[PDB]
Amino acid sequence: AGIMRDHIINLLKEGKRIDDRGFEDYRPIEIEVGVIEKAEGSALVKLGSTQVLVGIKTSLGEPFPDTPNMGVMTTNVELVPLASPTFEPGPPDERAIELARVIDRGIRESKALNLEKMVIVPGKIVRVVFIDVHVLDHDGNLMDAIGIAAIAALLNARVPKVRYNEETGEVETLDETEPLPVEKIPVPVTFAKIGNILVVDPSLDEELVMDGKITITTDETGHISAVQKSEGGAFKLEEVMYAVETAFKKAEEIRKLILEAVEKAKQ
Amino acid sequence: AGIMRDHIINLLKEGKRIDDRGFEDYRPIEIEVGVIEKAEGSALVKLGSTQVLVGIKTSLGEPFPDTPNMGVMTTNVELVPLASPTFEPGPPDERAIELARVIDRGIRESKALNLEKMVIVPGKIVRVVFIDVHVLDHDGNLMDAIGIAAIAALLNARVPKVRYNEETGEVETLDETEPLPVEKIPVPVTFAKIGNILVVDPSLDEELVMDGKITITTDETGHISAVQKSEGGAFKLEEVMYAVETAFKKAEEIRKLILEAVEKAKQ
Amino acid sequence: AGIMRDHIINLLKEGKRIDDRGFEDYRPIEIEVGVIEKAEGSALVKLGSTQVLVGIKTSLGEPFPDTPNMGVMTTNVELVPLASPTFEPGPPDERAIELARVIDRGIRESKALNLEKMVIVPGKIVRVVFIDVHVLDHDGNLMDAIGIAAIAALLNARVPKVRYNEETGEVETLDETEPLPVEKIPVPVTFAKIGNILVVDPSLDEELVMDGKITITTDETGHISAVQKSEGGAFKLEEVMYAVETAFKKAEEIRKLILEAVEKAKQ
Amino acid sequence: KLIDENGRRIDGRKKYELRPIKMEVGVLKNANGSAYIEWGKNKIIAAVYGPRELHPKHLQRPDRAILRVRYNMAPFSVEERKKPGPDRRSIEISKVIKGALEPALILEMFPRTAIDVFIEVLQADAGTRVAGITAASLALADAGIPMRDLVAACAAGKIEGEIVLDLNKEEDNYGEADVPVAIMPLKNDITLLQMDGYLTKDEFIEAVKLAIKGAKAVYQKQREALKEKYLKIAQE
Amino acid sequence: KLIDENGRRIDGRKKYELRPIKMEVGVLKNANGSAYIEWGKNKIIAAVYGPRELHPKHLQRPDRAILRVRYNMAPFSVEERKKPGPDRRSIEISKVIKGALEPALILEMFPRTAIDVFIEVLQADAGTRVAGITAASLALADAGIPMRDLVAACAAGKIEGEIVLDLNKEEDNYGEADVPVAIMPLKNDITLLQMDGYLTKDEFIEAVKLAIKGAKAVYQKQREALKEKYLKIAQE
Amino acid sequence: KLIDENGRRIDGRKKYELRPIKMEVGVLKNANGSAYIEWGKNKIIAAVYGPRELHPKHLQRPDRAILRVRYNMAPFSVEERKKPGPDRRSIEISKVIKGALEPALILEMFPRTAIDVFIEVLQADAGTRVAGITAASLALADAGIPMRDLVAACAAGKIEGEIVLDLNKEEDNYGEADVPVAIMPLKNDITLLQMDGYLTKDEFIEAVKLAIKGAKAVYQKQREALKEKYLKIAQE
Ligand SMILES: Nc1ccn([C@@H]2O[C@H](COP(=O)(O)OP(=O)(O)O)[C@@H](O)[C@H]2O)c(=O)n1
Ligand SMILES: Nc1ccn([C@@H]2O[C@H](COP(=O)(O)OP(=O)(O)O)[C@@H](O)[C@H]2O)c(=O)n1
Ligand SMILES: Nc1ccn([C@@H]2O[C@H](COP(=O)(O)OP(=O)(O)O)[C@@H](O)[C@H]2O)c(=O)n1
Repeated sequence: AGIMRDHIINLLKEGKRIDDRGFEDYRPIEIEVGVIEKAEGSALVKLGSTQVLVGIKTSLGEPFPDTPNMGVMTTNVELVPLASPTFEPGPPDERAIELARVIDRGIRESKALNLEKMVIVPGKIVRVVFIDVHVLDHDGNLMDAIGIAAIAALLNARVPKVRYNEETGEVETLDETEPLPVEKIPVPVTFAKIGNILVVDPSLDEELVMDGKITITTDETGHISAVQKSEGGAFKLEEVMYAVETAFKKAEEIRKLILEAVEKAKQ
Repeated sequence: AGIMRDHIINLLKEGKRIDDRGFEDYRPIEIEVGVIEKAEGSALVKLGSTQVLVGIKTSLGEPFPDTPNMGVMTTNVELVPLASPTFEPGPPDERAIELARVIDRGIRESKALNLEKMVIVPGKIVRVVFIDVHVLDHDGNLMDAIGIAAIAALLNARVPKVRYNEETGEVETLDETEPLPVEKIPVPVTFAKIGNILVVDPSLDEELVMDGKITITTDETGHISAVQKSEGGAFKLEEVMYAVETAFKKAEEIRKLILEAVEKAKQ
Repeated sequence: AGIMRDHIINLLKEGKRIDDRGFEDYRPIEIEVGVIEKAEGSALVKLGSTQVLVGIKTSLGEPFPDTPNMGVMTTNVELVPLASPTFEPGPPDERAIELARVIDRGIRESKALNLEKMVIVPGKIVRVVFIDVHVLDHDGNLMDAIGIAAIAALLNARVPKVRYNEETGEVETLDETEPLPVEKIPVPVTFAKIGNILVVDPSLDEELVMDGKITITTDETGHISAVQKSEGGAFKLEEVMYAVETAFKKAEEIRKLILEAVEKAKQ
Repeated sequence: KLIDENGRRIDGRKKYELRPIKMEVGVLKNANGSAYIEWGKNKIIAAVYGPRELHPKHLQRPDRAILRVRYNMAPFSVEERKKPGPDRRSIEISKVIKGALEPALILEMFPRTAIDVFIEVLQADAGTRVAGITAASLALADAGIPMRDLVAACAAGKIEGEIVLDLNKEEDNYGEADVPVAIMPLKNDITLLQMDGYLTKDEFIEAVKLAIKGAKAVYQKQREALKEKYLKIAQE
Repeated sequence: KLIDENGRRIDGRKKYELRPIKMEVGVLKNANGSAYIEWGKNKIIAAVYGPRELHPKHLQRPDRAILRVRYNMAPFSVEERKKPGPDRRSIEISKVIKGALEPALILEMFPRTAIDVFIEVLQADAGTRVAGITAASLALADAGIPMRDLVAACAAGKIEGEIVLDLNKEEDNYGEADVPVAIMPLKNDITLLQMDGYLTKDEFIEAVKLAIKGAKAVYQKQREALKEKYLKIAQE
Repeated sequence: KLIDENGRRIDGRKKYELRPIKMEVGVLKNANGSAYIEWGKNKIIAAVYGPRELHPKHLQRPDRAILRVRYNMAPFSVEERKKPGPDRRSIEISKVIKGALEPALILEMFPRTAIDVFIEVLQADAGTRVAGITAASLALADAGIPMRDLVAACAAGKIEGEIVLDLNKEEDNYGEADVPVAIMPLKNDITLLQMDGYLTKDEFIEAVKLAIKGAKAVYQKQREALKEKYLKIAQE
């Protein structure tokens, strides 16, 4: 390490990355949905050797008093100690917290999970959705691994049909399952700045040497539902511009892999 | 210490233990019930210099939604820092947690506290029983000290008579007290393996040198309601067999001391 | 430091204190009420360079089952890490806890905030008052800084008029605000014992060298609502007597500053 | 209605009477020093360790031991089962017991060490912090830690406008003031003084003096618990 | 009604049958050793680090490594979403998996270090602690840590008065006994033995023997997972 | 309905207007550096310590100081009293303020130390993280810590489809995007960039540029707060 910073910068100057990826290349992606069969939905995403399982468990609960009109979505990233020697047991650390929040915002702010279609009895009984992200192996670009697995798990989710029996006031969970109201497919795309070069999908080795990171989360609509510059470093306005644009293209490429994984699982 | 391992093994080979106990001998036992007079029940047990107070406090609460038909029993071991220089302040550590759970299972799984006789209004109002185990002085074989004091405290318990006033819907706690529905007297018996010899009721000195430990919890019925091999080491199947059997005999001997302490306290 | 103990004792023997205060002198006091305009009440108190903000936020809640007849008052001191290099992030430490409790008792036990006049629907809906004390800069005699700011913040408080609509059963928070029922103005006065001399309003420098501390909290009525000897050291009965008396006089002097700050803020 | 009358109290005692106090020293094998105290319906155990290796090694004072006190009530000690763990109350009581024991200890005698004091309230009926201090002292003496004096403690209080000694839970709960005092008696040095409630100066001072007469009694009991121990050792 | 019949079980297996067990070794880049196990509806991942620099430096044993085990269920592993974090259950299971792995490890080989074992239950259907141990072993072997033996584990249990092998969640939940056993098979050394439920001596011993026949099978699978790995390395 | 109109905003400002910003440097005795900032209804205090001895001694970087940032809101800072302590929000804001201050600091200047930055929001009305950063910078300059530049920050946002500068709580709460930006102005280096909400590329870039014009203004105020300080010192 730190010996490694030098190799990586030097390689960068020659258009090269340590694994012969181009600056706009993701590592090989594997998305596999419905792998936790007892969950309502799930997704194993591999970004290279980076692995994250996301699990959708849903229950019925009260909405928040502020929003009697919306269901609940709550996103947690466990950075499990097994995943990295830098992951220690305990309450989420700030890495985990910032990853959870950025992915949530991505999904939340694109109305990707339409919470308004998750109401059963307004003000009283909503669908409560838990996105629990189990990071299995941290080898870089966990932000993208997780947002990809979160959204793919949501698309994969099949939750029990609920109906309010207007005549008893009883709420009946039924054996028939339905999709969640997933209406957009936000994908974070994340760049590491190393010197004056942004490189998509930084591996661990590049994260160790990077100056800063920026994540742009975009949906099919041409909208950005989250941006997060994370870590230190600085970006020029026009690096942001580049990143926003590149992100949009990388997103569309991933989005296809997500949809293909989601559809494969109904096979 | 560790000098001490050698002395203890060597003594063991000569049929001897450091305090001239036989391998199947408990240290002197003192059981004293009703010592915390403000509790519903209590028991000070001494296994030699090992001391544990257990206190039964009961209240009325909701049963768990799963079991509208049963009262609540909850078992906590405090390994109070005063009890041992190895006891540190904080949330239960794993020693405390494993002791609580093993004693609880002992009692719970023998239906020793019959939870079904602790219902007041089914699904709504049950007797909630707190077994709080205050370890006062750790000098070995806390498992047995605690299970003995737990069950003896339960037998000693006298909880307020409750009646549902079928006509108001009010629940009346009355000044008359009654026993808990204690229907069995599970007693853990615990063995330390030191080399190839199991020795009942290991003292601290023997715990420091032991290879492993096994606890067999049995009631009057000839049933085992818990087994816990704890710590490291290994047992041969036929050491388990021996232990299960010896446990049953040691149990019956303790059981008598428990019942005699329980009856003394009504004197 | 510790070099400093010697200077301070020696100065004390010459009737002097490091900042030419007399033994019965407070440092300059600044009280400024209503500085957090979104709070119901607030007070910035400076005792010299010691600074504490107290904020009164009120809501409506259930009273405690024990006291259906009283509103709620809860006092928390945050010893924010910015305030002192001895303040570390986390749950209140014992300094914070003892300061909170002593100030609360001061206020609570003088019925300074009359909780019985904070009931809206008896047993069901009371005014819940949060005294949140944000210590900004610890330069000595935080006890007095805080009790002064707490009581001044309470006097400054203007809470929403609530009325039970006897005809719907609805509780209406209204745009009109009213005072809290603040009926007394407890002021802690605190002394450090350094050798055989008690010195009011110890600065940090004197706290570092002091033997013990004693706080007497008194109201306009000639009553003491709290005494707390804190830290180590010992007092002679007649040092207590002196302190109780001096406290009463120091209190009346502060009380005036508090009332003048409270009245200024309505200007 | 009516903690005094006539003029006896709820348990039938006079207003300057103490509850039955028992005290035993050296009740625990693991502790370096221990004491048990039954004070009325209080049952409280104090243990001391050691002076001992202080960890973490940054806590150490280079010229003296540090005193650490932990006061804790068992879940079964009170009428309404106290969830296990620390609460603001116990944390303040711990801070205030420490500040009571500290002056009695010659801390510079054992630099870089901690003297750890545990107080366990096994059953509580008001007066635990003073019963606790009273046992901590014995447990300290029991630990062979040199002390300038025992610290003795006792609370006085107001019930029905009347200053009484040594509140029980009823009196503390329904009374007008709780005034625990810990003193080192020989030099008359008050090492704990707290007032909860509402008193005039004269009522506060009289309660402080009453609690000190109470703590002086407790002290004799304390010496008599050491005597009793320093007689058991007289073997053979 | 009716976990046995006739005489098959809910999933159609006989009473001495194991659920479909898959095991893969070396599934994680970061861990020094890893194994994945699908045992029925269980999906459990074990990782090992290292032997590694132990911190804090006071935890270190001077003559041996320490084993640390953390067993944890993902929130989505169970039917009712488990809030993230430790609970009494997982903490006891961690203590009891440690005490199962420990004897198999030659700990004195790496003084002053920790061998950190993580077990993650990604989906659970009874038998996670034994599936977990079974994977921890592989992950340990995977880490190149010398072992006296694999530890293999399997639970036996009682359902409908009948001793069965290898409970599923239904059987464990609604059965009369859960008897997990971990053994190191070569020397027949039981390193985990737990009984939850209510059995006679004869029913307990028979369940202990049954679970050991079960764990011996698991063991062959374990060796066959190492074989498979020690054949992938055979490249080129 | 209706955060814009016509074409003024709720508080009557135009859409490229800043709220009244006051800033004072050196407001705290204990901190090595401090700043207070009133930005609209925000009242935020930043303190710095030191560079200081880092503990624990394993946290230390051998070639540089570490930056630690804690952002915290007082319980009375918000409309609905925030329970004291850390929450996910404040923890992310802390991470993101650190990552904003860091590049401005010449950290290698003080190896093995921590530079501890505290941001206390005493009252909040949107824009605390950027007001906070803006004060942290001043508090850093106040601490005499060499910096490559002040970091200035300001949020831009969308309300009613319209890109505005410097959201108040209403606008942030009921708006369509919050875009805080922190830049070091001299070199135009964006050290914080966040977007919460939903924008097109063009709306995002325009908000990023707007927030930077906003942060450049804030910066002048920042220099003018240092000037003011570096004039008070001009005594005698
Ligand atoms: N959580 C609490 C606090 C006090 N109490 C009771 O009230 C008594 C007096 O409380 P206190 O705060 O005056 O403490 P002490 O008087 O015990 O030192 C305690 O001894 C307890 O009997 C209780 O039962 N539960
Ligand atoms: N919190 C829990 C505990 C157990 N269980 C289920 O019940 C099974 C048996 O629990 P157990 O305590 O006997 O542990 P194992 O049998 O998994 O080792 C677990 O595998 C879970 O499937 C659960 O869903 N949630
Ligand atoms: N717990 C919270 C979070 C936000 N807020 C309000 O909403 C504003 C915007 O929140 P934010 O997450 O966008 O943070 P800032 O804009 O303050 O940096 C805050 O300044 C607060 O005024 C609050 O009152 N309570």
